Amino acid sequence: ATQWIGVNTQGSSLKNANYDLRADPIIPKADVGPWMM
Amino acid sequence: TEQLRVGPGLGVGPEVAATGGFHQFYRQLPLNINEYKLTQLPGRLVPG
Amino acid sequence: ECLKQILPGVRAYALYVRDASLPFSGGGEEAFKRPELATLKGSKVLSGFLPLDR
Amino acid sequence: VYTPPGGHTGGKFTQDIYTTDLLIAAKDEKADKIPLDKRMDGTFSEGTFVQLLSRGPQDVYLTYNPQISLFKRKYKRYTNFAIENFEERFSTVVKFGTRNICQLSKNGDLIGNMCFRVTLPNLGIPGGTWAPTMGYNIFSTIRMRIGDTIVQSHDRVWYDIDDKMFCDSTKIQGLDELIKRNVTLTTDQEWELIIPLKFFCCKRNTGKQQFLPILNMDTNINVYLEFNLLPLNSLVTLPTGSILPDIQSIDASVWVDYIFLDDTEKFRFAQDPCVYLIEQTASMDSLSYATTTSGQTYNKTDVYVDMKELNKPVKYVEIIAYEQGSTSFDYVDIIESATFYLNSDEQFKTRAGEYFSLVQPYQHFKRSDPTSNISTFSFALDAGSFQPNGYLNFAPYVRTRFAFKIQPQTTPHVIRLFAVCLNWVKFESGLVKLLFN
Amino acid sequence: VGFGNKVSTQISRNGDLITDIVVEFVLTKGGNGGTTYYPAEELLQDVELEIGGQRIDKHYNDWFRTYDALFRMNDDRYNYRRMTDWVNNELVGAQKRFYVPLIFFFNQTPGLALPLIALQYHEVKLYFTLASQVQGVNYNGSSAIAGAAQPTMSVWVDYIFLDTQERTRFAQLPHEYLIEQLQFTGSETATPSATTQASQNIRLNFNHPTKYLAWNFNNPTNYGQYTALANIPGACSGAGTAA
Amino acid sequence: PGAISQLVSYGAQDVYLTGNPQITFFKAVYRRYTNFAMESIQQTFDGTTDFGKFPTVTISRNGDLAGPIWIEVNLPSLLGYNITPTPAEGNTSNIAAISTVFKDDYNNYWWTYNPGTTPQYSNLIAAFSNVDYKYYANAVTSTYPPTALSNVVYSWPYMITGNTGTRSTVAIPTANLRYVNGIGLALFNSIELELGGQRIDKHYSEWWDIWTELTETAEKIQGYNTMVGRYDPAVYNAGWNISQAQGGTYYVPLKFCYNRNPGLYMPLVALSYHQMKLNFNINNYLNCVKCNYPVTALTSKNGANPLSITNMKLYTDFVFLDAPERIRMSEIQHEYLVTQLQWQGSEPVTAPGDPNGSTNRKITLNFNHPVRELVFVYQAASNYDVDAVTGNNIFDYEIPANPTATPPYAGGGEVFTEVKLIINGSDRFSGRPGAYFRLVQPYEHHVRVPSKSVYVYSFALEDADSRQPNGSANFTRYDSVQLQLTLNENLASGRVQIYAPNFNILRIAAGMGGLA
Amino acid sequence: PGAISQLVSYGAQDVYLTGNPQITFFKAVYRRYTNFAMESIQQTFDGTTDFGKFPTVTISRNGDLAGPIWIEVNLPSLLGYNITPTPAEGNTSNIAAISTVFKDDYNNYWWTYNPGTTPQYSNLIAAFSNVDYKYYANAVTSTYPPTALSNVVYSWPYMITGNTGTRSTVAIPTANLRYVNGIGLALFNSIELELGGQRIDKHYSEWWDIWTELTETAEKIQGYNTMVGRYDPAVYNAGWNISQAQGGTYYVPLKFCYNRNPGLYMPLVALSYHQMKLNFNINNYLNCVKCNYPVTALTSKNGANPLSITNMKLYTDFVFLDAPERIRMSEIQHEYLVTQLQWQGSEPVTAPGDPNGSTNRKITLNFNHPVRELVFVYQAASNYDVDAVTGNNIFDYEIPANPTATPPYAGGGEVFTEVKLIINGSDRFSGRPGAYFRLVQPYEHHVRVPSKSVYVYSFALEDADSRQPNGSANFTRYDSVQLQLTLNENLASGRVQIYAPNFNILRIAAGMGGLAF
Repeated sequence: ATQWIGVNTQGSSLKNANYDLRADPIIPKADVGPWMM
Repeated sequence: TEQLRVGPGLGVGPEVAATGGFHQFYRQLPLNINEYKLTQLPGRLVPG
Repeated sequence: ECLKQILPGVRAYALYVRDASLPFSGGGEEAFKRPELATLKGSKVLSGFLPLDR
Repeated sequence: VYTPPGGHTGGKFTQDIYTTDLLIAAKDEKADKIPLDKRMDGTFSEGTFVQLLSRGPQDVYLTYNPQISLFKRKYKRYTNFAIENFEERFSTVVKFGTRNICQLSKNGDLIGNMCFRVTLPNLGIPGGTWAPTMGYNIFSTIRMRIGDTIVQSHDRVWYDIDDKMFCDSTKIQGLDELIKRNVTLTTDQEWELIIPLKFFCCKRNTGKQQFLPILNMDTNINVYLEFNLLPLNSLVTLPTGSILPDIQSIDASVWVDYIFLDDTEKFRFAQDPCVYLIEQTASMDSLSYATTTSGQTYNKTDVYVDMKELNKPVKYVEIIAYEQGSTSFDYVDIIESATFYLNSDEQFKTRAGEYFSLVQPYQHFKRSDPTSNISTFSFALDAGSFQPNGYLNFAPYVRTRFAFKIQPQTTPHVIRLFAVCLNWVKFESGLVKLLFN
Repeated sequence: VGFGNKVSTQISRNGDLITDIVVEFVLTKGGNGGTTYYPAEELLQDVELEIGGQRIDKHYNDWFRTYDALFRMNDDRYNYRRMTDWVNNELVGAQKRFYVPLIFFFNQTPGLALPLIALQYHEVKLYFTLASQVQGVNYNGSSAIAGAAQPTMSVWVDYIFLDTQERTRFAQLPHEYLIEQLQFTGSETATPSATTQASQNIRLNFNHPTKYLAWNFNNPTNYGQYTALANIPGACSGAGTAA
Repeated sequence: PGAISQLVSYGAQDVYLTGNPQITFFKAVYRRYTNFAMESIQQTFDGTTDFGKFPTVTISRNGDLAGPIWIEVNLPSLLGYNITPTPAEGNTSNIAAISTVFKDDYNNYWWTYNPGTTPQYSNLIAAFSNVDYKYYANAVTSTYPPTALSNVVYSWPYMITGNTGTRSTVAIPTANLRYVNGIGLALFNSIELELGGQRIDKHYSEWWDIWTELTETAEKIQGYNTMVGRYDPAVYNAGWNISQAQGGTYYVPLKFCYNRNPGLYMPLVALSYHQMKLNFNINNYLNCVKCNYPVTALTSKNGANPLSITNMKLYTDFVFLDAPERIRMSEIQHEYLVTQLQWQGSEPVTAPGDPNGSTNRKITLNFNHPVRELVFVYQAASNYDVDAVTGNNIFDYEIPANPTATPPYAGGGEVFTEVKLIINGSDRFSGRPGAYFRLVQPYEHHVRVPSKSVYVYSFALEDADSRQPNGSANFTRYDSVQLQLTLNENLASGRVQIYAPNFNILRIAAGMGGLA
Repeated sequence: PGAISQLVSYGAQDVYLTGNPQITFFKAVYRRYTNFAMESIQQTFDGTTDFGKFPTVTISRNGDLAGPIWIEVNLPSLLGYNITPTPAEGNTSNIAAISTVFKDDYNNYWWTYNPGTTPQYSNLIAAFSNVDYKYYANAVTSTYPPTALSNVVYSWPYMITGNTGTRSTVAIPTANLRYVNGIGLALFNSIELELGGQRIDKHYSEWWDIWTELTETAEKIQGYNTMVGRYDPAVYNAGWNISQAQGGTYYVPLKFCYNRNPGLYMPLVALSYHQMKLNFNINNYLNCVKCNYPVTALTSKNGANPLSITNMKLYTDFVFLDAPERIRMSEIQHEYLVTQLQWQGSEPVTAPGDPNGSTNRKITLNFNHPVRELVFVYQAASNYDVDAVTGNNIFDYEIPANPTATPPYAGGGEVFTEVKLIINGSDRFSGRPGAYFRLVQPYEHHVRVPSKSVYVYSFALEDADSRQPNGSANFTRYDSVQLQLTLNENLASGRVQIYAPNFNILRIAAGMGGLAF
């Protein structure tokens, strides 16, 4: 699994580093693209 | 071979030799570009 | 993603042990094949003479 | 009022027993037969509407039963790779006048393009100048040795011909700066030369890819580059009374671009056999003069080059002439006409030298003679394409030559013909061998 | 960092919500009292803000000046002046740390705090353009000030740390923030020279519900000069005397 | 004999080249396309279109796919504009159209000819050559028709001063007022492309010139140059006029992946809710002119016009597709392969005596998608400044003259001597000299090698965009990237620009568009 | 570290580039082809091959396909020919091969040198530089050899008048006589290509010039100008003579689709009943030359030869196929997608100062087959005339230097100010300035920008035939088409030559070929 070390949520530069010293709960994601709802 | 000396006409198939004389009839209008920006605002009354 | 690594990995390993075990590929004349000339400068040797049959 | 020609309904072509294929399928399978003349969108010049809907029977070959669009383009996904640049070192001190051998370190999974780098030490002679094109003038011979066998060999003249014949125009000015061609280099300054090596590698040669599968060369089977450099006495011109300071060591290295592959191909190239189509060269010259037993020398009115040592399928040949004594660049046209024989049979009607110089090259690149006097003859529709477009196989022939008709000369010129031929190199079971010799 | 250059920041995600942003400059002035006029925000030529590469707004130094002129009052505008200029008749050589608060949609009140917790795909990035022509620091009018030093710049962001309940809600629930934008392009005046009242009709190009329109007539040479110069005290250099 | 003999002979190698044939070279093959037609249709502007403005243009859905876009710019001729400081020589004056005290006979201009006078016709103002068609100052006259001609009037609206001696005095300006060679590119500092409000790409004045010098084809550069300028420095810095100091129509292409690749023409037929816009950043009129005098007013003689642009009209080349293509485009979701441009700036000093720096510099590279290449250019003189005198020649990627050192050094090339790219703290490759990046990399990868020193490095096997991926480096997985520059010792105090064209995917669905 | 960090962390976005790979860039491949060989075979002409003649060539069925064809033309050097009215100074007189009064010692020409004379050698005629290899007139003498060399003699056959005094008169003729720059193209007014008497295509000298400028690449056009004698006006109009006024062998290509596209090579093996024939139209004797005097005829100094063409040969490159393909070529019918030219001539007054014109001019077009592009060529000047004085320079589609107006106007360019095409009475596109069609259109679509006033307009998307169509306008169904040209006001009257390359289908079967409409 060498290609998977340092991976972000999608191809963006998030400064991955966990700046928030805490839990970071999960954001629900409905796969609705052009117009969210 | 057979030479197909095809002529004037518009919107027709390859089997058609010609349909037009000097001015082919059919044409279509555009859809009026950027129309969505234009709203035709209705009027209102002033109480008066 | 796992099978994409495992499948060529297995193929790669099987070929590895094939070569890691014996010298070269085990191929003989197939591997140790010198180039062919295949020109006709001397395909017909002009035997110097033809003796008579006796 | 009379019935218009063809009828009140526009006249039509009949469907007979001679009409076939597209002239019928185009009408029955016409994809746009269904819309009620509403095919086009709005906002247009009327003439564009007319063009878009004015197809005839002659168009059944172009716009009926479409196969592709010009705009629904697809790209192919490719195996992940990355390129790292490594600098290879010579095993010993690099010197002029000897063969400097560089061993490759097998750093990556494939070898791509290669470039040789050298500086010219500042000899310190204010009146001294170097050779016209040090980028090539120093390289007597360059060979790539792959195990025990040689894949290709090139020398000073071929390299310059290649550039003057297959270097596309937008690159020449930059290349001239790169190899310090058409410039004067003085001996007061230390100059940095960077010289591309036109191997069977990917680019620089109108080629495509042809990567070296370095991983599958086993153990003590490695890649060596043989750089045969001329001695300085032939390279640097000094004024009378100036003594050559000499060079005891040269700062030189080889730049090799190594490609690392995704694991899938990484092992395949290391393990599985691969065969590559390669281009090999040969050099056959003929003197413009002949000598006899008493040692007398006479000029030849008619001089021919015997291509008897060449036994390979040839794509094209390249012809130059130059002064016997001035073994340097800048070629001369001394040929009035030339013709080609196979086993004493004419191959084509004798053509003037201007044909070979100005016309024949149309097939390929650099059909011009601004300063060049390089002429060619092809056996293929194009020379540059990787694809083996065509060739003449010399293997079964016993008496091949180009006969060049010249005016009597006062300068002992030599006419030198190069051939570029196809071969194959196989990388299998740790060994590298050619298919044909 | 430097005069005329462009730098950017990416707001780190150490919290749940962010609200104010304060840009700091440390400047040294090249002239005596009265030479400068809002150098901290002349310098901050503009700030663009985007989320995930999506432009949200952009503010310009002239907007900062126009906004201040319109919307900040008697106590807060003097304090603003204290943060952006020298107000105590300071002399050449004075060095001061300046604070230029930004005026984006989320930083004038907590009610519109920007939810970084809910942006695991997008970064919030700010582009800062620094002016090359800063009155009293690099130039006096059009004349360069020899020896002028580069600024020291830093950008501070105020982060909000929420409890476990609200942190979960902001991360899990969708949000619709009702935000403000600025719309701006440059244009020319038609000021008459003599014996006439010229006029112009300039086409507006705006496209969202608009709270207000505002404008000024600027001398491009002198930042914030929206009126004519005159030999009236405070209305031109040397006003009231022979100079 | 001839070819017939060649066909009869047989070699073993033939079994690998002509045995069991797969293709032939003498049987023409082709594919079929849905009928389409092209039309170049004018777009409108929202906002003012002149120097220093930021107009926006919305590209309307005139066709199904929006292809190439050209901007038509009609600039005035500056040979008639004054420079108020008037350092010398009285600016400019029209000779032929005004000042009717001057008489024109045989195209020769004379002062107040009196028809009743003696054979001494008059004082000569300018002579005209009926074979060269040029005007000459201070021609030799021993007779009415001038004889020997010299001092060519390279600038026709010259100055005349009167009431000095017995006759007025005429002289040719010595200050050549002209447009920056690359005027069609210099005018626009940048153009942004957005769809639905999301920025897709952005070009800069410098990039167009860099891309032209880097990826242009032979025998079109003279055409391209004519359309936007770019007079080669060898003649531009020779002081030419008339051809370099005139207005007229310039044609600026927008070289986006969506403009020069049919497969990426913007599918507006499938974008009913999102329009795309071009956001312009245009220069101030007190720019793009490399004048001999400081330039301050640069304003017309005839009234007071501040060198306004006369016209600006852009055209989008639309394709109109037939019914089956338009139906599939609106119903089927698409993912298009697109290129974005990003760049980074830095400002070295290259040790000017004083302890302000050294020749060892690093630039942090904050790029965000797979990158094709890194392109490095160096702008240092007054050619990054706003001054006209030795300034504003932004397309000047070389070392300036600076004879203010014991050696009166000037120019020389080799802006950078060695560079190495550092990825996450480690070298990606071993260091190579500037010559490698200036000449070898474009010799291998690109269609041309640049004249102006431009340093490139590619992550591709070969590349000029080429309408297909061929290798990239994904900078989203590089947490810290720095490019280390080893600089020369005779550089000025200016800026370095680094450009990085990169990949993304444009998703089209349900009338809306946007990037991943 | 290294490229491994790049290789390994290819990242999420790159999945679209490297996921589920479809091709490899690292495996060189080629396809096996059909054995063939090429032979260059000379064809002969039927009819006199000289000025004003119309010879034909029948291409003999030597091979299976007829490939590229080149015309090899042998022209005399014309400086050996006199201008019959003798405008001035005896245009030419050979001074080396004839007239034994000329003496030659150290390559220096002297008048009647007497070996028994004094140190004053004789009267110098021409000095020779042993380093430059040039002759010089009026050199300074004193020692036996001349000491200072100037007044370079470019045309060797100068004009001499003898026995009038103590020295003969030596003058360099003030008459720079030369072939027009474009002799390679100008010699041939037109050429027809037909199968079985039925014409397929016809090319003109104007098209070959335009097409080469429009569709040729660097380092081929430079050779094109050398073998197809042409010169850039930048040097031709500088007064060059001996460097250009030469005869010898010229090589003119015939750039037909049947000659340029290997796949469209004429399959003569499949055409047993129709022979391919070329019909030539060679220019006239008093044409294709330029001079600074009114030339009415050019004749040899030796004899009365009226500057005839020395020879002319046609070389065709034939393709010979192996048996498998040769059999298929005969037995299987073929349908080729080919191109042909169409044109119409028109000679409007063209907005002259003269009151017989207007700047709003329309030209009605008469094209039918699906057109790939329109090309407009402008010929309105004294260079449209057959005169030798400024005339015959037909390949110069610019505004002439005609100072016959209040301003002494010359050159300038921008022949047309706006161009619009109208189909069926309605615009095909909004009108654009002329520069759009001189610079933008050819830059975007074509291989080369002529950078000479050439106007083009494409109906195809980014091609130059490109061996595959990329769009066309079908004129066969158009009711009427007009080209609207907004003219400049500094134009002379003359021709507007409009070409419209188009597509058609060539059907070959049962040994017969023909064009299908």
